[PDB]
Amino acid sequence: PRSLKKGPFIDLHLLKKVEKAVESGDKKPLRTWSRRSTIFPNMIGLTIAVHNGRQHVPVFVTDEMVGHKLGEFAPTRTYRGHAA
Amino acid sequence: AKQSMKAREVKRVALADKYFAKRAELKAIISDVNASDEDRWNAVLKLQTLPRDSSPSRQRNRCRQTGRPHGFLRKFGLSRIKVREAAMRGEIPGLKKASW
Amino acid sequence: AENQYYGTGRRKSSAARVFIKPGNGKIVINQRSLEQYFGRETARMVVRQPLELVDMVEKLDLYITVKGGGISGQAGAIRHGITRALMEYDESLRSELRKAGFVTRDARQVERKKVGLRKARRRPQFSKR
Amino acid sequence: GQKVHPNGIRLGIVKPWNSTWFANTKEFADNLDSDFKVRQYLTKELAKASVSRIVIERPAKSIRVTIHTARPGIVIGKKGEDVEKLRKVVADIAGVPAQINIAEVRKPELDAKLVADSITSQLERRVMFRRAMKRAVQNAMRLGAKGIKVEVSGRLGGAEIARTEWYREGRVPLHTLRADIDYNTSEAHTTYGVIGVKVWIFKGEI
Amino acid sequence: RIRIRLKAFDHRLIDQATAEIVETAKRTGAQVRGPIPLPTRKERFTVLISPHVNKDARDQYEIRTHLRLVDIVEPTEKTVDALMRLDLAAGVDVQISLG
Amino acid sequence: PRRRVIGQRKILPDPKFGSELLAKFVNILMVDGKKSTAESIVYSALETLAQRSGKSELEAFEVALENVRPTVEVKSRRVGGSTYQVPVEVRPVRRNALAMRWIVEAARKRGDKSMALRLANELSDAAENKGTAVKKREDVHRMAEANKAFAHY
RNA sequence: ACCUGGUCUUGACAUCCACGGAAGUUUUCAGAGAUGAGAAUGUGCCUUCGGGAACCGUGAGACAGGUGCUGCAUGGCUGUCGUCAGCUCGUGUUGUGAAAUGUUGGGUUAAGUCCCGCAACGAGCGCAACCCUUAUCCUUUGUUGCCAGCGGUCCGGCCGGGAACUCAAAGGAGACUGCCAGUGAUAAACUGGAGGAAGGUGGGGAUGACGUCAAGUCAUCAUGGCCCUUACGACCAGGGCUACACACGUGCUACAAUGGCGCAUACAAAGAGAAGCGACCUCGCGAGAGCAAGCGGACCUCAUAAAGUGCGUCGUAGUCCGGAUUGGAGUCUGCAACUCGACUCCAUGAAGUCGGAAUCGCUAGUAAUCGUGGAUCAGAAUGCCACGGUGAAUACGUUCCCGGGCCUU
Ligand SMILES: [K+]
Ligand SMILES: [K+]
Ligand SMILES: [K+]
Ligand SMILES: [K+]
Ligand SMILES: [K+]
Ligand SMILES: [K+]
Ligand SMILES: [K+]
Ligand SMILES: [K+]
Ligand SMILES: [K+]
Ligand SMILES: [K+]
Ligand SMILES: [Mg+2]
Ligand SMILES: [Mg+2]
Ligand SMILES: [Mg+2]
Ligand SMILES: [Mg+2]
Ligand SMILES: [Mg+2]
Ligand SMILES: [Mg+2]
Ligand SMILES: [Mg+2]
Ligand SMILES: [Mg+2]
Ligand SMILES: [Mg+2]
Ligand SMILES: [Mg+2]
Ligand SMILES: [Mg+2]
Ligand SMILES: [Mg+2]
Ligand SMILES: [Mg+2]
Ligand SMILES: [Mg+2]
Ligand SMILES: [Mg+2]
Ligand SMILES: [Mg+2]
Ligand SMILES: [Mg+2]
Ligand SMILES: [Mg+2]
Repeated sequence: PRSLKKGPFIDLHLLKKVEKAVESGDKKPLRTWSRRSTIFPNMIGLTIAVHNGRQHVPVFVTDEMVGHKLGEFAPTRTYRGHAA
Repeated sequence: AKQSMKAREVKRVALADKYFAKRAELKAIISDVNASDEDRWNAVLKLQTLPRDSSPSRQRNRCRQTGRPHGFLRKFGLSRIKVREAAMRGEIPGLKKASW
Repeated sequence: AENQYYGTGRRKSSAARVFIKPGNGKIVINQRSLEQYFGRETARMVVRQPLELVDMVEKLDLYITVKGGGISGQAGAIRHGITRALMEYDESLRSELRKAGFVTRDARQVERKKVGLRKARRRPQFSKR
Repeated sequence: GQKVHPNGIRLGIVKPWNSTWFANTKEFADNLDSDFKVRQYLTKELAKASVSRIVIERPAKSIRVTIHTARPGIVIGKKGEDVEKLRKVVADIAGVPAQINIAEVRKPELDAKLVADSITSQLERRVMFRRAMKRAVQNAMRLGAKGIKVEVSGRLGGAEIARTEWYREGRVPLHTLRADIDYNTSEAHTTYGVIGVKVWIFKGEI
Repeated sequence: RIRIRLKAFDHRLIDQATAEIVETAKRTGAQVRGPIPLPTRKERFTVLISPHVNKDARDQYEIRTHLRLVDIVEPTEKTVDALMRLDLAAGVDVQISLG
Repeated sequence: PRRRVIGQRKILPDPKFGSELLAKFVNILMVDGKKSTAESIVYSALETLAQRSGKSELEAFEVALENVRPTVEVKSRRVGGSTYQVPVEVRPVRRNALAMRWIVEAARKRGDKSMALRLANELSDAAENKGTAVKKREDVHRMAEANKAFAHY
């Protein structure tokens, strides 16, 4: 994964969005296309709608999601089995 | 290749040339071992602000006569087909059919 | 039998320079003894063969430098160079050396790899359908 | 089956290169691209000048272009005006000082590129392809070639089914490496599509 | 002492250049060591000859770069200036070193 | 082949004894071109055989070869009708080649600790007319005897 | 080049006309970006200082644009029978004619190769040769390459030297059934022998006849015709091309003792390198990091070859075989390793104990086995192309299987 000496990566626009959302009582979902951003210990509690390719799925950020990327909670491929 | 596809490459080359040093010093700051823990963060955030097309890794070598993105050769700047045509016409100095 | 006699031997990618002079039977190869350099009994026999054939093993001193190739190639090149040095020393041994087959330079080299083949001749596995 | 290129197979034996300069990998591709652009411009400009070969040399920080032509007067113009204009444009394209030399192709009927271009122009003018090829072969044989072969492929005469037709006289020993074989091709863009022409001319063994 | 390094794609051209260099160097008093034939470089290329598929149908080409070394030991003043104006033929790369 | 243009290739004699016979045996035993490994295995097995018996290495090897060598084999011959297994005499070179190949295969099939030990045990069994490659010679001779009636095709 | 969403319409890429403007640099906001709204700084260069002439923006309209369809409209390029020894023409002659002859026949050859015969006489494309490379020798040159005789020496060609040798690369010689014997139709030719590094095409490569499959490619390119034009054109972000009950092809690694593991210790060839190869030293178990020589290279770096050999151990076990899978912790490239990179460390330790019917490659430095390099390339090979090391078995023969050549029916 990303080198420790460089620190976890986060998109600047998403960082600004979470900064503007945490200080306020804004509980509206934060729509984003940035699946590459690491989940930081500053936005636990609000819902982020991560793009999966064709829509934004809402993930409720908890403590256990810290260190993962936003895309890990937005699957991109639809599968239901063969002849099932 | 398409005209738009060739224009994309020329634009990418221009952007990389324009933002060359402004990327190099930011990367040096980020990779600096003895740098602080907040100027590194600022440099990392600033590197994303530059247009993506300014990174040299976005460039794809293309045939300089057709635009073909596959089968490129750096020594001649052309795809394999055009290299063969020029070689047979005798337009590539010193290049002949090899056998050993 | 008063001055140094020289021979060149070649085998695969090995080239050997052999200097011969009257002596008692000491052999040096790349500033090492024969047993120190060639740990293979086959290589030792190949090196010794012309001397055993001509019955002059302990009448000469051998100074040899070799480069390139591997153990067997270097041993064969040494044998060829020793044969040429003996021929330069005495010209009456040419018939017996040729009868033994040491005068001939072995020209077998590694066949080049070719397009469409895994090796010089091994083709990829074929299937009708 | 497919045949090797007659010029390419002889490039180091009896035939010379069309570009004679040395370069490292740093500027090899740039030199190739500039040569391509120069040849493109010259071929487009001197379309009616019967240009057979464009040789490019780079002695030192300069470009020297030799144009083999059958109409040197048309190439040069009045007191070198046209050749001076071409020199200016070539220097502008190459980015280095340019020097243009004119070489005389006597007997254009014995030059493969010129013969192919003549046949192509006739085809675009809607001359009978059979007549064109027969005339070319007869002219070369009369001028004294040891052999010639002409091949025309495509929708000949506007036919729906394309085909290939060739004529040969004398000997054209394509398997003899030391044979002087001048080979060249051309294309005609008729209302029914593209017709390809290939010309081999044999001039004796060296 | 000065070093002359000659690169060429044509060994006949490089031989002509070396011969004229050694002639114009020996005529002007200074002596010359060589010329020395350095190992030829053989760059190889393999290309697919069909526009589509047929992976086993290829053309193999090569470029041979020939290399020559010329030693001029004890160069005189009339020797030094009699070199750059020689204007060797095109297709020969010349590198001058002050060794 | 069709053209009958195949000569013969000289083989260097083995180091310890100078026997092309043993050199061919080493060649047959060798895998992947590891001739030194094959030679070491053969030498260890031969020394074990020599210390087991009272004869020299070459004499014991010759006894084993004499016990394993076949004389008549069966080869297929297709004529108008059906194919018959015709018995044919084996030339001496093929006798030696078959004996060596059968001995090596039997030793490889054995299940002792080391390959040298397996080869020594196989050679001793061959000298005493027991075990595999001896059963193989017997099977070949039995097939030839059963098809002796076809020894004119 | 595909999908979802957000956007543009003379337009991302050209020419022409009108207008405003040097082009450019430095920042702010919104968006997620495309983009929009701004905010400062410069305003240069010929100039008869009438104008321009670069480069931008806007305005229309001739147009641009299409990896859209037709490879069954095409050029060019390629596969294939097949590197098989064939395929033809002129004139003559035969036949009412399609056609035949030549090109068939006796021999011989790898060869329609050659000789003899012959209503054929000649010629062309193919065969062979001319080309590259490899095996031997000679001459020239001798650094960055070499060290035989010398002199020193820190024992390192290290230094003074030497031009002998290996070698580097230019020019030559050499192999031609040339000589001998036998056979053969007083032939072609074959069999054997001498000399030689090489003997009969010395080994390998390049080289692909007339044609065949309406074979492949309109997505390298070009092109006839057809089709779209506020959209099948253009820009952007995210996703997909990496899916997964299954089936096939091509490979890699194994199932072990001719082996695994530990220590020690030899012997290659070929190649690449400047936004590059990157030494030494230090740090880290390691992937790597910091500092920093040298090298556009016979000089420096990549870069320790491995198999091999010596010693020790394991003792036939699903094992000290095998290393798939998974958890945790990291490194590097890159705006960015979630989908979806490579590599490292610790732990985990699957199937697999030689594989049914069937099926593939290989005739010698080959197969097998062992490492090394290169193109592509920021990173990303078990693929591809190339290089050496070790190094076999077997070929009695042409009845049978597959493909092919010649004559005849
Ligand atoms: K086609
Ligand atoms: K009749
Ligand atoms: K006729
Ligand atoms: K089309
Ligand atoms: K993707
Ligand atoms: K694989
Ligand atoms: K498989
Ligand atoms: K285990
Ligand atoms: K990834
Ligand atoms: K028939
Ligand atoms: Mg286009
Ligand atoms: Mg890329
Ligand atoms: Mg190999
Ligand atoms: Mg296939
Ligand atoms: Mg087709
Ligand atoms: Mg015929
Ligand atoms: Mg006929
Ligand atoms: Mg012929
Ligand atoms: Mg006849
Ligand atoms: Mg040929
Ligand atoms: Mg078709
Ligand atoms: Mg198709
Ligand atoms: Mg995209
Ligand atoms: Mg795919
Ligand atoms: Mg293990
Ligand atoms: Mg064969
Ligand atoms: Mg790479
Ligand atoms: Mg025949």
